[PDB]
Amino acid sequence: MSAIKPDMKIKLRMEGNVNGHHFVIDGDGTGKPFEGKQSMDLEVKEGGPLPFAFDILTTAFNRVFAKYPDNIQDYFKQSFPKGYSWERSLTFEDGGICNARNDITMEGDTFYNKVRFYGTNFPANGPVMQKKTLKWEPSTEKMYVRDGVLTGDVETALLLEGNAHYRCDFRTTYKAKEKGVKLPGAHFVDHCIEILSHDKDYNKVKLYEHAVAHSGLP
Repeated sequence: MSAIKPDMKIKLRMEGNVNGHHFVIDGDGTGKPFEGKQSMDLEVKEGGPLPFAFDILTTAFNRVFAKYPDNIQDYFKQSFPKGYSWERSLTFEDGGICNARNDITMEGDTFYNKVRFYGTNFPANGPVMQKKTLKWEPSTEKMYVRDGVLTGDVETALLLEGNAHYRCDFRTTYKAKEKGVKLPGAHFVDHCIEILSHDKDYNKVKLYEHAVAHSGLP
């Protein structure tokens, strides 16, 4: 039936640079692709303690972990075993900009993730470089096709200390490695990403995400 098992492993390395600060971060986790649920342990291996809010990274740490109903084409599960890639722009309300990419493959029971994350133009006094973020709010990703490429848009925000939000707009493009994987119709994916636990300087983080695809109806 499926290259994708009900329980899968996740292995990840991210390398990147934010405002000139270099880092390498590993991840090891598990998830339930058909339930839309994943968790992982992250550990900063180089560049810790990170001089910027860990939260900006967390959506870069795989839409295979989204619960798809039968009446929406599941591009991500159909991309396996060969896998798929994504590229994402993040634009923050104070001029901070990030570009991230993940190349996702599958070896047996495990998704492998080659993640890159680059950010620049964050103000030194802003909540990212001052580490004032608390969490991402739950969000809805709008999926559609633009110029033949599956595209997801998110308009979201980070909650900050002090009853304030910090707006970010995401655009992600998604591409199957196999030629011929059919594009889906437009739809939504509801997301909620959470840091479940952390150590003092976020050198160790446990991250969870729940995602469900839907058409806007009950």
